[PDB]
Amino acid sequence: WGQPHGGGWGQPHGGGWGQPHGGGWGQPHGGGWGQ
Repeated sequence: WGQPHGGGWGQPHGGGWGQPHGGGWGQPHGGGWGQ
């Protein structure tokens, strides 16, 4: 198992954390960005 002992573990507090909400963030969508 992996249930919390006091209050959650690695789950978000106000909606995700460092993950994309629509698809991505800084990563390239078609081909690179400003590298």
